Amino acid sequence: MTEYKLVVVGAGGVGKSALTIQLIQNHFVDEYDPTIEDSYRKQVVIDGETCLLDILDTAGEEEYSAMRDQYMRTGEGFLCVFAINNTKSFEDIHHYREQIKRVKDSEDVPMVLVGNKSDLPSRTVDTKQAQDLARSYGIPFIETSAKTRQGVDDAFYTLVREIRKHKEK
Ligand SMILES: Nc1nc2c(ncn2[C@@H]2O[C@H](COP(=O)(O)OP(=O)(O)CP(=O)(O)O)[C@@H](O)[C@H]2O)c(=O)[nH]1
Ligand SMILES: [Mg+2]
Repeated sequence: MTEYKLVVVGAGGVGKSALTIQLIQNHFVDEYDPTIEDSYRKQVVIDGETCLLDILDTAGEEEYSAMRDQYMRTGEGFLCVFAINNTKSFEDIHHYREQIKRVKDSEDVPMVLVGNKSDLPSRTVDTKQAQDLARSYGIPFIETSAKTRQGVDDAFYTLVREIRKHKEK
């Protein structure tokens, strides 16, 4: 009944779609399918409010288009996703944050840093590295596994709460 527009961004391969599908389907999509839907709706009660989440699951490597920016500009909050076994994707968070600041023309956009694939061994990005980056940005850091669902609902609900901290809903 209250709509929240959420946008999921991050490098190609970090699990943006798998995260969204876990929230939507309670299932782990184990293969890469480039034709998967990118626009989802999820109705859930968060702190006693009935929330209709309108989720845009973006393409990580899509190049500039006015249309791409226009779709992102509708977002009220952003999940910025890297994978904990993908150092480049972690470093690339700088690019996605700058992109969001530009598209929204704002330094205070609701945002959660998400470190996905926590089910995997020998991670290459330590939790303390991610905590430090999120601290530098003034945003929460949440670790997730789209495979097990660990942290997935936390990431989306925390983003909803970050939006409420920024604007009346
Ligand atoms: N072990 C594990 N694998 C995952 C996890 N999340 C996604 N993957 C796997 O990573 C690969 C890429 O997942 P996908 O969700 O398509 O990534 P994406 O970020 O949406 C790719 P694009 O930006 O091109 O749309 C898939 O093989 C998928 O199953 C995870 O939490 N754990
Ligand atoms: Mg995807």
